[PDB]
Amino acid sequence: RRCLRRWFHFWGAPVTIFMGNVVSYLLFLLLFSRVLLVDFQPAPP
Amino acid sequence: EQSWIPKIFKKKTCTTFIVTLCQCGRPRTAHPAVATVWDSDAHTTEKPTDAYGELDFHSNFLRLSDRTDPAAVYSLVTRTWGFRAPNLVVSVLGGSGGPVLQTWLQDLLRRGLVRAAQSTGAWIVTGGLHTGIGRHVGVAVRDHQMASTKVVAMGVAPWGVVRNRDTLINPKGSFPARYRWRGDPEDGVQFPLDYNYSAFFLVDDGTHGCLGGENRFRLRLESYISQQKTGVGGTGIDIPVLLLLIDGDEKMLTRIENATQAQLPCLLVAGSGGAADCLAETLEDTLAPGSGGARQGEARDRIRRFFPKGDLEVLQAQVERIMTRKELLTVYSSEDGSEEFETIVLKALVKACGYLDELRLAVAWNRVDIAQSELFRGDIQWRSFHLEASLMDALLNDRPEFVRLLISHGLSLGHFLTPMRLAQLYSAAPSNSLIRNLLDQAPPDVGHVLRMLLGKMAPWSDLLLWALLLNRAQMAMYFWEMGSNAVSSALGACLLLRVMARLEPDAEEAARRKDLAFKFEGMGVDLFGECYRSSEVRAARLLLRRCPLWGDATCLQLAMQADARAFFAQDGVQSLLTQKWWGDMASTTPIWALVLAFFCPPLIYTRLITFRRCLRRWFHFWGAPVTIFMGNVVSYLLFLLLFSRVLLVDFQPAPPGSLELLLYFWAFTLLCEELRQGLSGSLSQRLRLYLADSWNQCDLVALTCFLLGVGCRLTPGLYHLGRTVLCIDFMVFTVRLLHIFTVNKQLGPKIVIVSKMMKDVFFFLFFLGVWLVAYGVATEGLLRPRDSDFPSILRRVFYRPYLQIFGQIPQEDMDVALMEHSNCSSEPGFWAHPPGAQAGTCVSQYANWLVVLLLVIFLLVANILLVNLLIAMFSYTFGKVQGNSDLYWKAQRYRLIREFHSRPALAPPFIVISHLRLLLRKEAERKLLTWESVHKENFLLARARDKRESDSERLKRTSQKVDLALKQLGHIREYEQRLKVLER
Amino acid sequence: VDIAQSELFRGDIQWRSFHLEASLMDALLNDRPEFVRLLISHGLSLGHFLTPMRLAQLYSAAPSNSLIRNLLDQA
Amino acid sequence: LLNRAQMAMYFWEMGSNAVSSALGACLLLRVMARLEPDAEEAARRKDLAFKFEGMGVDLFGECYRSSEVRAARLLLRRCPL
Amino acid sequence: ARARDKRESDSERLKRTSQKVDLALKQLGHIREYEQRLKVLER
Repeated sequence: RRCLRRWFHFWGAPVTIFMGNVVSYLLFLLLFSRVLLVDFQPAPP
Repeated sequence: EQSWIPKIFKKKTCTTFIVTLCQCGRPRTAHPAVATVWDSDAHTTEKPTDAYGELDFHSNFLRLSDRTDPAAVYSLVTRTWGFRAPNLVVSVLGGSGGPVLQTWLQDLLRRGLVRAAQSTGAWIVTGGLHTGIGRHVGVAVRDHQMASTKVVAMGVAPWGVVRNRDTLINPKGSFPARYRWRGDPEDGVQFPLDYNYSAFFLVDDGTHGCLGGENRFRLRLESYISQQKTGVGGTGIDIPVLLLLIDGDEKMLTRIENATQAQLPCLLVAGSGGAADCLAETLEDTLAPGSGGARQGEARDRIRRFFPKGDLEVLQAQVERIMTRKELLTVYSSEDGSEEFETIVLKALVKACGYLDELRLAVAWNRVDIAQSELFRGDIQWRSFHLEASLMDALLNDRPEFVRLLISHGLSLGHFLTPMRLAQLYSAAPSNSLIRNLLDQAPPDVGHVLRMLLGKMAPWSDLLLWALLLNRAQMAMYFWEMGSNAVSSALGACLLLRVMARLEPDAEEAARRKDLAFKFEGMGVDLFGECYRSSEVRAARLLLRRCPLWGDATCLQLAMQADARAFFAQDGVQSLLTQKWWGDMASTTPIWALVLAFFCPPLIYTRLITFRRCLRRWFHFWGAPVTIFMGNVVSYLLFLLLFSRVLLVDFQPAPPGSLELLLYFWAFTLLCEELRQGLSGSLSQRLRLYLADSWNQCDLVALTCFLLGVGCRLTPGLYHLGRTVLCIDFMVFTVRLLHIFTVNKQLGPKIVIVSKMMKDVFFFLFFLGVWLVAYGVATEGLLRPRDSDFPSILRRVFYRPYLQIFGQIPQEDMDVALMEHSNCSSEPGFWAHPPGAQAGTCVSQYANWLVVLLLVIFLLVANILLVNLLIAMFSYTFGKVQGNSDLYWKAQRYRLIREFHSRPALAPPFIVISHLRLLLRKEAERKLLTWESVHKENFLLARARDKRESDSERLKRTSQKVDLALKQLGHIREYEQRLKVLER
Repeated sequence: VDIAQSELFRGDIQWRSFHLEASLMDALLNDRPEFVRLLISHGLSLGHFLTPMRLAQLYSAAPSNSLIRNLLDQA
Repeated sequence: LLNRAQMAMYFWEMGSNAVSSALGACLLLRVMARLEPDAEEAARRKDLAFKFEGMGVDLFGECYRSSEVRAARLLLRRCPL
Repeated sequence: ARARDKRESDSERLKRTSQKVDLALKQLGHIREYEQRLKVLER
């Protein structure tokens, strides 16, 4: 399918993989910060 | 590439056979089962060829039948095989009995023939075999090529004589080919192909070996090639084809007779041997007396040629037929080995033709020296049409050396250039070219093309325009030197080349146009510099004058639109711009003097400012761009002061007072002035250009927030939001003071450099942002404050670490040793109470030595390492971009000065009056051109003299002179030795 | 090289295929870049010249304790 | 392999693959330079490698400016030799 | 192009001029010997 080929072309490009990883890493740091500052407690995780 | 070759070219097989051994040469047993006197047409059948391909010893080869149309062959060589069209074809005949030739003969081939063929880009068509004259030509080509530090030679050989025919046979095609020319057996039945030749034509006649089967095809090919025209279609002359004969035999006299019947010049080498000197002596007889001359030919045939066929009258009859067309025959005068081949060829060609002209032949080849000698011949008189026809050939074929020489020999360009002549020149656009496509979209109709490119903005001017469009760099160079307008033409050429460079589909071509544009821009700089230093006043009149030929626009307009930064960077242009900046007042007027006159209008009539007469002086002062700039600067500062007073004091929730209404009216006139600039600077296209500029974007933002803020303050519930927008709005308005002061020479370059520094700032922010997140979160996580409110967390993570860079370190908020210990929190651990309000109610004491350590590391990395790194990057960037930024501002200076010239003289607070007024609504020139032209010739002469006196040119001239000494010395040695032997 | 150039340029003298082949090895083994260029330009077929026996001799020219020689010995 | 700089120069000019050969020659010379016991010889191999790398730069630059598309196909193509 | 640039370089032209001058000197020396011998023989 031409639509499927275009879909894989966009998400298979190195730049979009780089952008996807950068966005994911920033979200990971935000989750890490939220857990450390607030969600961390002596209670079980 | 190989698909159509078997389709059009037909190989020939024996088919029916007549005899064991057939008369066709094939074995009688080795024949098809279907198989008086053997006939090539009757006894053979035609099948698609199976030997086409490229040889590797790369050289091309092909198998073709004798009865083949030469037109298909010529198209294959010129287009498919990539060989260039020949400017000359030398058909080197020759029997050359014995593997070794006379020393002068081999000298003539290597020094006279091959050198001439390489110089004129000619073709050499001999038998493509390692025997006879073919080997001697091949070694001559190889010997010259090695010593030259490539000649194109074609070989026409009969199939059935080539050694190792089988390895070449491949019906699909053999693009790589393996051949063996070092075969151990040595027999005269078959010969190998010569490795020096570039292309081969294995003519097939269904024979397993014979000589002379390719003569019919070879003669047809030479005759057809002589019918083609040299270069750019039919404009050029017919391709000259001549036959060179060395020695020979009885069969070769038949070849000469056939060539003359085909109207082909023949060049006979005197003293070569039999079948060549026989015709040379016959030509030497010329108008021999009738008595005692008839028997001379018969005796000469027996004397020169071999005894067989001498008694037979066919030889004498054939020679008699040869002399019937003796106008085509010339004899190579030995002249003790003249080796001056090209001149003898020219004499042979012009004599044979009896239209073709000697000058056209020189233009057809790339030999300027031949044309120089022909033109310098005082005895020969040249007609006007002789120069006119030759000049077109140089112009169409892009020969800059010839057109310069032809013009210098008293050629009237005015009568030469005609609309029919001009149409042919523009028809020379090569295939898919930018000019060709524009002409197709657009009689040449060139005027329509120029208007679309430039946008509405003398034979020499037309030729310069033609050369620029076709990207003939050297031709455009020559035409500019002979033009009347030069400074405007140089800038106009730059605009045309640069705008067409943006439209170039090929990146390689666009580089050439940009390269040529840089040359034209430089010469406009050098020429104006020479003109300026002689007379500043006359040079100024040159720039502001309107050149009617280009667009009736000044040179400054052309330079500004062509982005000629180098043209604006010279002192002459900058000094003129400063003079236009000050208007009628002198450029040396002190700034403080201008300020005093501005505040005191009566002072302008006194003598402190140097320039109805009183009314004219009044309008001169207030109409000058500098006073308009000063009036706008003073008005803008007053606007900011009024804006500040309204914001800080006069702003109230009550309906607007008198001062606020004045501010609204003041801002309204500012919007009108900004709108007026955008309108006059294609409504849709103008709006796109206006929004593109970054400075216009901030201006649009500034007025947008003002409209939003004013609306909010009038709404009863949005008073607080109204002030907040205006407070930010004042920031945008104050920033615009930088844009206003871009014109000033002291602050202009510096403001432009600041923009180039933004890349370094963004890197510092990214590095600082990463470090702030890492340190801020870790410190907050270790402290674990009990407030933990989201705004409070953000402040302690980003705001507090940020302020520590600038010396605000709250030790009492992060150090346990400073705060007091308390049991505030019920959660297990040890806690201390910070004294700060936003530091949190309590913080953990568990590992505060790490919190202190992190602060030490943070201060080192941020306050020292990061800040000092940015200083290093700022210093490096400032040094790099200093030169380019200065050039950019200098180019931009003219646009800013011109903009202030069109602005109303009234201040923005009073500009509503001017806006309302805007609504409801020679012999000296020729002398200036002559003065410009005189400086151009002096500038060009100095450039030529410097090149001639350059060390490289003296070395070149000494080398050539030494060559002439060597030729003279060698002649002396030969002459002295011969004379000494003769006198002994 | 000039002597070889004059000898090769002599049109009267005819050179056999093995005459060029034997000479070309001598230039190759003795590291004479000027000669091999000249010999190749005079219609020498490199395809027939290079043989595994011919190739073996070329690699045998590694000078005494050389890096290639030690690697060949280990191989 | 025998570090004949001028001979390796001539053979590269007559070869079919040139851009790949120039880079391949650089890899071979540099890797064998690391294995050289003599420091003087290792310098000569590194010197010859720099010459081959430059010509690969000059040759590709000439190829690129004529046709970017064809030059691109040259780099990503696999050289079997 | 590389070969042509080297050939047209100033150093190469100087080298070629030097060799050509040498060939002139050899030719000139032969002329002097030949002219003197012929003049003596013809006298």
